[PDB]
Amino acid sequence: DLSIISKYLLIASYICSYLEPRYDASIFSRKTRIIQGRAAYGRRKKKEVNP
Amino acid sequence: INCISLGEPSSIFQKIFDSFQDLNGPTLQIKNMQHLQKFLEPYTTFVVVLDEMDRLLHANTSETQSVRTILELFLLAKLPTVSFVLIGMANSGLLPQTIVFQPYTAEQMYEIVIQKMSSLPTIIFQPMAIKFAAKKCAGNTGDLRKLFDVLRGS
Amino acid sequence: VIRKFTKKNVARAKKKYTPFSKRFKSIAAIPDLTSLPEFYGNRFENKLKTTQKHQIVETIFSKVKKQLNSSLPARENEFASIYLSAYSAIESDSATTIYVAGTPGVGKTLTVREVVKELLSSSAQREIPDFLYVEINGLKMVKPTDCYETLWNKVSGERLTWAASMESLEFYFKRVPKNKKKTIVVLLDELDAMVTKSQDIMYNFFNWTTYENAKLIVIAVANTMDLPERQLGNKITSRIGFTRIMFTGYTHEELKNIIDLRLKGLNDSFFYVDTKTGNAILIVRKVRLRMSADAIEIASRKVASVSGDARRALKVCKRAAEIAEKHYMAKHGYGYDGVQTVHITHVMKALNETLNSHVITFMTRLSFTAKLFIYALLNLMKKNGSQEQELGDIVDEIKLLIEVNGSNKFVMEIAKTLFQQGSDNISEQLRIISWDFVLNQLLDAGILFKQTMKNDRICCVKLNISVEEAKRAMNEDETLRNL
Amino acid sequence: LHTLKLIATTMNKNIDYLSPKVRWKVNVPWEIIKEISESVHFNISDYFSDIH
Amino acid sequence: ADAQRSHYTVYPSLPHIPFVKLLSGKESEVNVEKRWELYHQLHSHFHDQVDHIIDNIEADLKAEISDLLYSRCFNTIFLLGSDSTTKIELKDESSRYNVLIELTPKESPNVRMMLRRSMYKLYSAADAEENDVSYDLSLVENFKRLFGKDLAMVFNFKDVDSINFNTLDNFIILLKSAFKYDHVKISLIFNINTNLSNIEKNLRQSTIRLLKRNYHKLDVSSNKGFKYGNQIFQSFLDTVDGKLNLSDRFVEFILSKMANNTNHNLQLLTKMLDYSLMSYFFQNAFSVFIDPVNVDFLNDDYLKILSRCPTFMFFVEGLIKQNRGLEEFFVEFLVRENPINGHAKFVARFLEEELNITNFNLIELYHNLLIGKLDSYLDRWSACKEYKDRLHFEPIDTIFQELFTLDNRSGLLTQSIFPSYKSNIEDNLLSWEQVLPSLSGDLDKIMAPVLGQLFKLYREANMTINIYDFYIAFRETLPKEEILNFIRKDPSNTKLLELAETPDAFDKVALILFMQAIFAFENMGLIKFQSTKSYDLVEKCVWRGI
DNA sequence: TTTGAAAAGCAAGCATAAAAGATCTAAACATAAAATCTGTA
DNA sequence: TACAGATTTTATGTTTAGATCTTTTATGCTTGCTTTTCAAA
Ligand SMILES: Nc1ncnc2c1ncn2[C@@H]1O[C@H](COP(=O)(O)OP(=O)(O)OP(=O)(O)O)[C@@H](O)[C@H]1O
Ligand SMILES: [Mg+2]
Repeated sequence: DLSIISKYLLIASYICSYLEPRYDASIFSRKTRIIQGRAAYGRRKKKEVNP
Repeated sequence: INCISLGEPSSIFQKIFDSFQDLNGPTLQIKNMQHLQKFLEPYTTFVVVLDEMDRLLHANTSETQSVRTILELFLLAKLPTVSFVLIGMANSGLLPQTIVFQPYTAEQMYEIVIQKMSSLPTIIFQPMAIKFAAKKCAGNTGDLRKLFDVLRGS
Repeated sequence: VIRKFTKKNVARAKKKYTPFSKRFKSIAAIPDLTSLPEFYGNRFENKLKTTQKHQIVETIFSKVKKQLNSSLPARENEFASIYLSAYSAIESDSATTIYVAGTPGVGKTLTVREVVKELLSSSAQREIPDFLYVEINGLKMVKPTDCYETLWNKVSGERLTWAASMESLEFYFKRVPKNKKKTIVVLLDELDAMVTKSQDIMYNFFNWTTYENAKLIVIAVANTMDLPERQLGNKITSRIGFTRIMFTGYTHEELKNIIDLRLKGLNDSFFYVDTKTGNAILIVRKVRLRMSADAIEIASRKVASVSGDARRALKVCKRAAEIAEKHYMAKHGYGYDGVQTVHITHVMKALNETLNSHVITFMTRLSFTAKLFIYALLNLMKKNGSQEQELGDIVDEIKLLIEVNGSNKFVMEIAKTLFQQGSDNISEQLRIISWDFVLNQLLDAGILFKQTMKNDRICCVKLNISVEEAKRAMNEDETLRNL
Repeated sequence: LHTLKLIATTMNKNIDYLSPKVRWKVNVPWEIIKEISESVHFNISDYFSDIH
Repeated sequence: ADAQRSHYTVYPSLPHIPFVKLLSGKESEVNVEKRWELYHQLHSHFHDQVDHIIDNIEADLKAEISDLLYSRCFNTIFLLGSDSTTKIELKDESSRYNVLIELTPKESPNVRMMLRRSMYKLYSAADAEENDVSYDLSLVENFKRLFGKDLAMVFNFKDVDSINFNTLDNFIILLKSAFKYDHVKISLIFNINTNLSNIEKNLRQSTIRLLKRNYHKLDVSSNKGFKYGNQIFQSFLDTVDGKLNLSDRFVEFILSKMANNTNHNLQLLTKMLDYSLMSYFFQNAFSVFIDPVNVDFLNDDYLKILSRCPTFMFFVEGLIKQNRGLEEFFVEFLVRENPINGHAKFVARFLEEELNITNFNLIELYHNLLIGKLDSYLDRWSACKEYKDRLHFEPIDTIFQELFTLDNRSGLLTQSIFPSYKSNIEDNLLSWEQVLPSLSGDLDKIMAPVLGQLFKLYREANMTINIYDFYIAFRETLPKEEILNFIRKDPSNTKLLELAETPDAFDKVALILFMQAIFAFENMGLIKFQSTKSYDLVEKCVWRGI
């Protein structure tokens, strides 16, 4: 019977625990750049073991 | 009053009361600041000399509770409607006045020795021996007890 | 009421709480304490007594052993200094501290007790005023504050708790005038044992000697000359003083004189020995007893090299006499109910058993499994040099040593015993037979150290003994040195 | 969420919540967060499909 | 000084209602007094009903717990969604003694303390009803010898989602040993706040198999089936019926806030209802006309304010398309019932009793009746198809009904009860001219407050900031000559003039103003120093709008 | 439509922060026998 | 003065809150190398 904010906070905490923070801009960034800027390239190689 | 020769540092107020009240009268039971402050209010000057005031700190606890008794005594020797004058001697806007006692020099030690043995009929030391003992015992941070044991051992 | 816990074995003494400062109304109300029937010392012995139904046979060496027991030829300058300081401070009614330090058994307590005995003899001749002698041993106290309970009980005869006793002693030493007092001589033996964290006891005992009305002599016996500099504060070091008396360990000539003084009347003397029983009488055969001057000299030189400790020299001579008496009683068959000499051989055998090490001959008499464990442990220390080896690595290396020297005769006879206990119905085992037994045996012997870990494989094990004596014990074995 | 121990911290007792040194971690297994994400129609398995 | 103490008590020397004068201060004080008295009648008539509802909540919870509790294994009850604030009382039945043992995670650091506290509670209760003992399970063994009665222990584990589950598992396995004593029966109550599946995976499988032999689930959240919040909302409807009306924005805000709280949204609902009533009786000068006795106290200010009503605006615009009379019109047209509350109560009692539709929330029903979509709310059940024409209602947009309304448009409810705290701090830091008025006059216009300038340079910098470079960037915006003119404008202070005479004065002033603001930012939590003994770089901890 | 090149990502190495917990002590909480105060008889 | 009762003193046990120090493991910076998308030809 958890709240919607509590559920989305748990989902975001699971993502923050099990995803490296260097790549977050390559998943979540969606804004229009008035200023010239290069988004993240994203991860190159897959992991071998499920984190 | 010597603070080390008490049982607990919290009883010193009571000790001051057992140093002042007449034995024929009612002996009250005293805990803290307030009962001593109420007792000295109808009075006459009270001189207390407290030797070793630093061992009034609690060696345990922390900075908040080790300086409980000393701050309480400094506040109780500073407020009006009492006549409580407090002298404390430890070893090396209401803060106390400070005189630092200085370590004795060779000439001071010499003068102390001849003043002490001036009660004697003769002096069985050569004065050069006392001067040499004083200059070796003084140095830096000297104690007159060391000079006394050097002369006694001589 | 229902308690949260119970204290059902509380044993509380009958000790009062009121200190001596409330015993009289004023300072002038204090009477002369010397003319009081409880001050200054004004039942269990018979329970250890019985009736003797036999006649103990004392052989000729029994008097030598009795005279060599611990129950002043080499301490003249120390005696004179302590006695002169105490005599001067007693006769002039002053308070002082005398400091004495030294290694064990160098005659500290004996010299101080002799000084006190001579001062009591001089006070019995009305040459110095009377004093009370109190002996406080800090190792004989249960709690360190009990010295406060002891000294005050020796002074007043009362029994107070320790804080009230401390206030009572403070008031007594500071406020009671000298005309109503007696001098007190206090021996503070084992002074390091009364050192606590707050050091209040040390400060109080050495600060009472600085009071003008105290009439207190504190003789503090210590173990090191630098105890106030190492463990005490500047305040207590200032009060103890600069003059300190060092008791040096005895040279071999003074140990020689001590042993000759214990045997002045026995050595080179004749005894009437009854050959029926063995009982000897000091002036039936006339037998002369002799202990060699070379034997006493070599024991004294050895002891003076080690410590200069008179207890050790007396014990070495007593052990030599015991060895000779055991051989004599064995060869004559006497029981307990022309020249008898205790020789340098007995002295050397007494000196050798204290210097012999049992660790090597303990390890050479172990089973093959324990020796195999130690050998594999030394092999792992040779392989990686870590000095701590995991037990699983020891298991694997024992298994490797079994399967590598498999063509050896003893190993190919031992393998079935080691892994199946000689039985076909027993499966091949991951540990050898008696693995836990020899591991725990080496841990109880102190040969091994084991960390507190719950995983048996990664738990580390260390040699506690020296490595080369373990290697010597391993090369003593026939099987292990060939593989 | 910290009270229920669904999230946790490096320190367990006498916690300085406002300390920058204190860091936070999730304290639920993957099946619990899977059922939670299925209760709100969030595609959490799409976030881990491309990384291993 | 009192500013340097940890705490101090002040008994201040002294030499009648918190309501102020409305109508630009031309309201009378007697209208203020009856505003206060009308607010207190409405508040009391609401909270008596709320108190009765809360007592009913605990009463039926006690009844359901006792029914599930008394009608060689544990009797296990899982109270799902429980805040562990229910007072469980056991029966008084002869020849057997019933003990309630309450255990908290603070009272449970290990199994030994759990058993010792439970056995102390057992012995204390058994001694209190009608020789010391050891506080272990043998007292359970020897209970019939020591007290002559059989034993029923009920263990109430408060806040199970905070306890160490290894300790709780070992304590349950320890309590399993009492099953062989023939006079002992044990009930366990677990107050679960997350889910049963979470506590399933935190326990051993043999412990689960032991608990599975006799167990029941009892779900009591704050809004289990919406039945208890509907009573609070209906009592609020009855206390303002014919007197005030609810906007759809206010009901929408209420539903949104109750969606964001799980365990304590009943008290939250009462909190926003009372704060809205407070805001009306503090704001509206027309609330005295809530009482129909006070209508003769009209003034020109009242008629001037009530003329600016959009519903009255549309009414008079329709009249022109097609004071005394205005006074009589205002008197006559506030009498009517506004039957939305009676129709909502009728629909609620029709759905609850007749159709046995019980999983409905009255608040969204009232929202749909407010926006005219009661059919669009009712057609989600497929059971009132034959009664859609029966329960049809359309609201009547009466005129000057917004002078008596509870409506959320200013964001006063958002600012007071659920503020955007961090966003308000960042907005006040970044845009300080919405804080400080725009009235040493030359410096106050040409140079910003130091905290705001520091936040402006903070926002446009990287994650890691070199504070020397940061201090140079702060120094380039400050005016030098105006600062030196401002620092010399105090001729009584000569040390200020002496420091202003030095050629390195502006760098020192900039460093002082920079260091004060840097420590303010560190205390607020914005910046974090990297190392303890370096103090050369900072990390931003805070970004605006996130 | 290319270009190319500067930003982004990988990876070994290494100093260093920090998590975990072993060990310990202060403080709150708790009990208790002997002594000492206290109000009456 | 004697005395029963209440309180204090001295003395120790029980439990929780927190500090310090060590050891092992995460992590952040350095530096060199490879891939990649974005602002001009
Ligand atoms: N000069 C001596 N003459 C004869 N016997 C001596 C002499 N010195 C020591 N002893 C013997 O050795 C024993 C140990 O001496 P004592 O008790 O004085 O030693 P100590 O220095 O106090 O040692 P510890 O520090 O171990 O207490 C004495 O009881 C005595 O039997
Ligand atoms: Mg001795």
